[PDB]
Parts: sequence; C-alpha cells; structure tokens
Amino acid sequence: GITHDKMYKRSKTGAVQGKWHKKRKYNLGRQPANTKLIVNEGQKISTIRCRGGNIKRRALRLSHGSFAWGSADISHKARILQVVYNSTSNELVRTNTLVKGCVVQIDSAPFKSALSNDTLDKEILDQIRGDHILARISSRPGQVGTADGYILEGPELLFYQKKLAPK
Amino acid sequence: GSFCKVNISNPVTGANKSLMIEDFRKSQTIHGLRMASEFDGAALGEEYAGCTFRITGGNDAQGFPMYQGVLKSQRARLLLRQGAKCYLHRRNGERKRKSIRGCIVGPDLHALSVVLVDAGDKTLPGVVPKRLVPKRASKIRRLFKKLKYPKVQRVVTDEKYARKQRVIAEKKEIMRKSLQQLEEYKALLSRMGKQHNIRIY
Amino acid sequence: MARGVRKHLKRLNAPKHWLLDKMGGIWAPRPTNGPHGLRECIPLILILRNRLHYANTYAETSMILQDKNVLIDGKPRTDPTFPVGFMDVFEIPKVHKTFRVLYDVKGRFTLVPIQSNEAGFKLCRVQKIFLGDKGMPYLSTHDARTIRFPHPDIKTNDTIKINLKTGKIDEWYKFDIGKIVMVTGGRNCGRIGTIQAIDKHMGSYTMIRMKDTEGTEFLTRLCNVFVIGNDSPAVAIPTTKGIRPDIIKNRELRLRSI
RNA sequence: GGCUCAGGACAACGGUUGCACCCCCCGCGGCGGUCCUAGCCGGACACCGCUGGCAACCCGGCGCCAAGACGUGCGCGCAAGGGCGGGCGCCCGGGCGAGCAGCGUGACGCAGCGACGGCCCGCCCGGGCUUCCGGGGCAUCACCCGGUCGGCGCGGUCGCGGCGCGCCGAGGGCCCGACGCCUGGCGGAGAAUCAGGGUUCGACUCCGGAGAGCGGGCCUGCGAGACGGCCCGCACAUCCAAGGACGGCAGCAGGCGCGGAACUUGCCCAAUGCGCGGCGCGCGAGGCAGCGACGGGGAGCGCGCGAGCGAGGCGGGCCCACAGCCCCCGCCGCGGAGCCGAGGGCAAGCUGGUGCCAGCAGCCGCGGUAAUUCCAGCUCGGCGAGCGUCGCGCG
Ligand SMILES: [Mg+2]
Ligand SMILES: [Mg+2]
Ligand SMILES: [Mg+2]
Ligand SMILES: [Mg+2]
Ligand SMILES: [Mg+2]
Ligand SMILES: [Mg+2]
Ligand SMILES: [Mg+2]
Ligand SMILES: [Mg+2]
Repeated sequence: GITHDKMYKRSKTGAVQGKWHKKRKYNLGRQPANTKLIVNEGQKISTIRCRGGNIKRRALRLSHGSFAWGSADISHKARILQVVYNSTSNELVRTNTLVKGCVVQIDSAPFKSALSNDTLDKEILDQIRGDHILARISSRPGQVGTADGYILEGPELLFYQKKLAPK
Repeated sequence: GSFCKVNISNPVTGANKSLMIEDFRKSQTIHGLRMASEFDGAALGEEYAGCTFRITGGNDAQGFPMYQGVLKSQRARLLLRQGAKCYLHRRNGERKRKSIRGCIVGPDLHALSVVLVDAGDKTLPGVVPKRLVPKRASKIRRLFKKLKYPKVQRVVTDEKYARKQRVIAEKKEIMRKSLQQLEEYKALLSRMGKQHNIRIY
Repeated sequence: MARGVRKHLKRLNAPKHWLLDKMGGIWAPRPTNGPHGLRECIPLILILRNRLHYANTYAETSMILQDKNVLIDGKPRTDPTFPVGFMDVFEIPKVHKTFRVLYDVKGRFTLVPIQSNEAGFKLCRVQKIFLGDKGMPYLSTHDARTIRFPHPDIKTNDTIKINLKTGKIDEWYKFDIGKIVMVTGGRNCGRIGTIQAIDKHMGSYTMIRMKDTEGTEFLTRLCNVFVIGNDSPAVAIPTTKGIRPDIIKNRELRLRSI
C-alpha cells in the first residue's frame, strides 16, 4: 500500500536504483484524516491500531476545544466558528478543514462573561465586545484527536489582521 | 428433485418433526417470504390450518444455506469474516469466500426450517425435557449406581473470603510502606532539593 | 531478515570462553533474558554438567533444577538456561558447597568457594542514575536491579554492597584514584590492579591506567572496570592474585604438570 | 528451524558511529494511592441431543449447560496532548561534552487495572534507520537528472527525512570516468596455486541479505506486507452424480524432462537443541544405518629351508533406542595387480606381417621392402590399488 520507503526514489545524481525486495510493513502510510469543522452528525473520533499494540486516535468531526490567553492567564473551552486563514492552501479554508497552524474564529461568550471589566490588552477587549476572537490551533488533529490552541497577540496578530483585512 | 423437507420445531415442547412436499402451486403463498416473517399454516390444511409459523432457515438444492440480508433468489459469493454463520474458521483472523443462497424464498429450495409460534387450540403430534442442570450459584438459587450431580460455581467459601481479606491487607501494607519510605526520604535531604508529584485530594 | 527474534544458537557461533567442544553437536544452549546478557554470562547447565559433572545429560539437569536443588542469590531457579554472571552467589545446601562466580586470569568463568560470613551480600556496579515516575530517583546495576531513593552521595560508576535477603544498600565504594579494581572486559579480563590515572576525551570513551601488584601496567576503557574494595579486596578471590603469566611460565607450568 | 541463489551493481555486504528522530514478546528487578449485589453480577456459544440438506467440499434449524472466555463493574485522581514558568559578551545539580529529563500551575478528556490485581518503569535479546572508509566490466556509452537539488508549511509514520502534497527558488552530479548498457553477477569470513611480489575462484559448513510459479493486496498478532496463512489477475493442473470444488516439494525420500554430470519412496528422538508442560510428549531439526573409486589416511599379495600369519566362516563378548561395524575371545583356515609406454623431450630393445595402404603422432616426425615410431610375440621401464584420457584455473 502507501509507503515512504526510499527504494522507489532516485539518487543524488538523478539515477534509477532498482528494486531488490518487495514491500515491507514498517514503511507504510495511511490516508489523511481530513478533519472537518461541524459548523447523525456530531463529534466523531475513530481509533487506529498502530505498531506495538499502541493506539492512535484521529478525529473526523469536532467543534470545541481548549484555548488560552497567555498574557492574562485565562483559559476556557470555546466553540470554533470557522477557519479564516491558512498558509498552505486556500482550498482548506473554503472547506473548513482543521489542521495545526490554522487561524480560526472562536466565540467570545466564555471570555466576555468575565472580561470587559479589567485593564488588559486593548485589542483583545475590542474582540471581546464583539462576537469572535482570532486564535490559532496548536495541537495535531489526526494524531491525538483534539484541537487545542492559544489566542493571538502581538506582531503575529497584526500580521494576520493585515493579511485578511482586504477580503 | 422437486420437494422440500419442511422442518418444524417447538421451543415450548422441544419436539421436532419433518414432512415432505410434492408440489409448488400450493406454495405460491410461501414465495416472496423472508426469514423472521410469519407464514400462516393455511397452506398445510392437514391439521396445521389456523396455526402460525415463522421461517428460520433452509438449504437450496445444491446444499448451500440461506443468509440474511442477501435479499435475492439466487446464491452469490462474499467474503465471510470470523464468527459469521456458515463459516468455520481455522485461524484467528482468517477469511474465506463461499456461495450462499439468498434469503428470499423461491422454488429452488429443497429444504425449509420453520418454527411454531402461535398454534390453534387443536393439538398436534409435533413437553420439553432437560438433559442438564444449572451450575451457577445464582441460577440454582433462583430455581430453588453412582449419584452424579454437577459441581457448583460462583459459590463463596471461606478460603475466598480469607484470600480477599489477605489481598486487601497486603495492598494496604505495601502502600503504607511506600508512604513511610517516602516520608523518611523527605525528612532526609534537609540540605538539598526535591521535585516529586504532590498528592492531590 | 528474520521476521522475529532468535531462539537458537549454533555451537560454532558460541562464545569462545564457554569452552564447548566442536564435535559436541550442531546446537548449543541459548541463554534466556535475565540478570546478565548473552556475552556477559554463562548458562547454569554448563556449570552443572560440564564442570562439576553432577549431571551427564540435559535430562538430569532438568530433574535436578525442577526439584529445586540450586539457589541463586538466595532464590531457587529451575531454568537450565538461566544466565549466571559476575559476582553472583551459588549455593547447593545438599553438599554445603558455596561459590561466588568470578573471572580467572585467562579470561574464563570460575567458582571461588567461600564461607558463611560473606555469602549474605554481593557487590554490584552502578552505571545509570535517572528520574522515574513522579520524579522519584532510581538507579540500576550490572545484574538488572533497580533501587528507589538512593543516597545523593552515590554517583555513577560506583560500587554498591547489598544484602541478598534484602536489597538494601549497606556501604558504597567510590570510584577514585588509588583503589583496587578488577578488569572484566576484553584482552585484560581477570587482572587485578590499582588505579593510577584517568584521562577523558569529550564525546568518546574514558581510559583508565592501572598498575598490577608486581608493577605491570595496562589500560582499558571505563565500561569494564569494577571496584572490589579500598586498597584491599572486600571478598575472597582465587588462589592467584590476578597475575597473568607470560607464555614461557605457562609452558613451564604445563611441563611440570605433565 | 530447514531449501535455494532467481532478482539486484554508490544497492547488498565488510569494518566504524548515532538515535538529544525510534519500537520491542518471554525473562529478571522494582513499583503498585483511581473523580462522579463486592459472602461474588449478566447473557451467550462450543462439544452434545432431535431434526436435515449435497456426488464431493461444506454447512443449516431448535434445544438446557462451563470458564483464568465475553460484557458491566465496587475503588485513596489519573492516560495522551496543549499554554505559562531561566540568562544580559562566553566559561568556572537528576544527568550531560552539549537547556536535556522532572516539576508546578491555568484549562481540556475519563484512556488503562479491577468477580482468584496489574496498568507502569528499568535491563536483556531483536529490529529499524543513520555518519565515515572500501565496494565488477565496456568511452565503437561524454554529458546526465527535472521531486531531479534546496527552502517554507502541513499531512502521515514507531520515528527523522521530497516520504507525500501546496508555494518559492533555482540547483545538483561529471576524465579522481557521471549517465547508459552488459554480466552463464548473492556478499564476506575463506579456497586453489607457490621463493618473494601475486593470479584465478568464492552454489555449498559460519554471519548477513532475498524468495517460495509471475505480479499485487490484507487479517491475526509484541513481532509477518507470512505463503506447509487468506483474496484477486495471469499461465498451468486436478475431481464432478456437470450444478460446483480444489493446488503450489527452491522441506525429507521418490518421478518426468535436461544435460558431460550426481544416492534409500529406510529406523528413532537415546544423544545436541527447540515448543509446551513437573517426574513427559512431539520434532524428515538432528542422529543411525543403505548406495557411494569426488576424494583423503593406514596395512597387504611373504619371510625362509620351517615355522608362522593373514583375509574368510562358525559361536561367545562388548557396543548399539534395535541391529549392525571396530575391537577381544575359542574352533576350521582362498594369498589375488592393473594402467600406460620403449626415436628425441622422456626412464625403458628381438623376430613375423603390411607396404605413403592400414595406421601412429600433444611438437619434430614414422610408414614409398631392416618400419629402432603401425599391427602381434618376447623382453624391458614408470606408478601402483590405482592408472590413463578430456575441459578449466595456478605455475
Ligand atoms: Mg472512578
Ligand atoms: Mg474479567
Ligand atoms: Mg543471477
Ligand atoms: Mg545462510
Ligand atoms: Mg519471505
Ligand atoms: Mg505472500
Ligand atoms: Mg510449499
Ligand atoms: Mg513457512
């Protein structure tokens, strides 16, 4: 099946090597999870029997995760509304596919329920008084079956705002 | 061969009998009927009228059994997993492909397996005895030359009570020993540093 | 490539120091995993059949062991292929024979008869200090033994004294210049001597310079240097004091014995 | 474990590093605190009884019953993952050569163990990859590569990585021989040959790699892309009461074909080891015997003026899993040499035939009437239970 063995590649000089054995089970891969944001249908997580009896769980559909505000040391569970930027490709954003590094929009209710009454970063307050906050995904969906992350702040937040402003 | 050895079984009396059929037109009421479906005995007017039967299985003319969700009148092939019907596995995870007749009933069948569910007040030539006895403690408690009786199971005798008590005592002792060793170690190291998992709760 | 581990062992591929006859057969005993590794151990059956001669075949060893007629570190063992290593305790109460397994000068296993005063403890080498679950310190030894909560003063490469009945450290000898050692690896297995110098090369091995009691000097790497006391061995050792004679003297001794 | 060497030429393989990019059954030693009927829980199936299908292979339906099986599960907070938590030119404990392990704390989630208590950790064997050096021939193959070379990001993997995908840039290798083609190409430890330097070979004993008709795919399991495991296509093959079913000896013997060329369809686990398990079972691994002028080693066809002694047979021992066989003991006692050559190289000569015919001859040569070389007899020489002929390698 799918494999990542190097026997099927070329040499540094661009030459064909030649195959000297059949395919082996250490060098195998699997079809990507393609985790979809929900926006019969519900949180669906499957399990995979890996090498040595280990268990690897990949998520197919999900909608909630744990997020943090490092500067204010605030951490709660929120709902992810949609994905809005991804460096790798725009197709993933249109299809709302969850992967590490995707910039998402979360709801503000769990945070505004306790914020807007303490001196903090101005921009985070502006997001809080709205209906969504810019955040990022830090976990690896498809390997641990979870979608955690942290709230943006600083130069990177400016970078992403400048990137998605014209749209 | 143009016949069908119909098999009749009675769960309540555990009495089974078989007969023979030489015709089909009398059985057009049997065609199109699936398993787990009521089949009135009006076709069998020789003391089985007014009695309801349910189809349980059968075998085609070539011997192939009849599967469930096939929904066909012809036998087909499919990959049978371990533990599935009409398949005996030799290995732990071996599979095998074989032919099975479709569930839908048709003229091709040479055997039929049917049960009796609801019968008329009239009796039939077709009581349930028991060859063995319950063995678990709960079963017999619910239900009340060499003498042979089954050995009992799940019954508590003193040695089991002593064993459980001893196991609890040993576990408590082990935990206490580890606790006191850790406390003595922590009392020591008065002139250095430590990093251990605090017990929460 | 074999699809799994190896369960056999050709006689011609066996270690040299086991001293197995070439014509004995195609196969040789395969030691099982335990206190010591394949190349740093010897099976029980070899000791009990090819040396002490208390058995003539595999079957006799099987019966003797399954009857529980041998003790290892105070524990009866019933596996003919159980591995016996270095600084171990061998006891057969039926004939009141107590042995500690050490190395001879020529580089082969030997049995040193001992007394009852010192058969309640063994010496082991510490070569790994690490943090376990919850962060609790541990340590390991050359015989696959783990002890929880050691003294901070104990460091790596040291030597530890532990009672057979209870795995509780009694005393530890440090690794330092001016201490008697026993070599246990390579060309100089079995030689006894005192340390003189220590030279370290970053990222690689560390070499130790020792001088024998008669003035001979030799070297080896730190992975096969064992401490046996402070200036004097703590345990009883073979008749000779770890002196490797030359070929001339060995030939003379053979001629005398013939 | 055993068989074979088809495939494959910066690969495999040999020596030397690393995982601070990894996984790991049995065994050994430790550790063992589990969020929200516990004098012991619930239902099934097997075999089995009745009833039946079909040529065969195969199974059906009903029925009570067992678990160190399956399911739930009493219980002192605990799996995986994620956020925050060090420095002010460098250096001068848990551990390191090396800021690596562990821990705290803010949030997620209730994984594993538990109806006779083990999840977990260390070691061990093993495996995966990886640094450096070595690693066939042809230049009537001189230019080659285009995921090919690097960067960024995600996915997947036990895991690093163009391993895969998206974007960006352009790159990498070459007379110190790339690329291409060929190989009656498995490699090494080693073998043959013989002053010294070297040449040729390396199926096969030990280590490693690859395969089970060709090409692919997959379940179980710690571990297999396994074939005395399953599925498909292709080429062959078999049984059929013609509808269906079934197969892979490069495992041990045996058979066909091929070639110049290669053995019994034997007995046993007693030995050496392997799996299971307490006073043992099984093993065409392995051992014993049968055939055997591949071959290697040790004796013998006489000495002496008469005695002695072999091989051979008859019986007893010893040995053997049983039998042989060697060897010991008593009785009777089969003595046998062939293959080459006699001009030179090269040690070794007498008549009769034939007549450039028949033939000999590795080379020179003989034979057209004494043939010292052909055909026969006598004689003689070499080696010797061995001798000669053919092809290959070394010299
Ligand atoms: Mg709980
Ligand atoms: Mg259970
Ligand atoms: Mg080949
Ligand atoms: Mg081999
Ligand atoms: Mg294979
Ligand atoms: Mg296969
Ligand atoms: Mg086969
Ligand atoms: Mg096999």
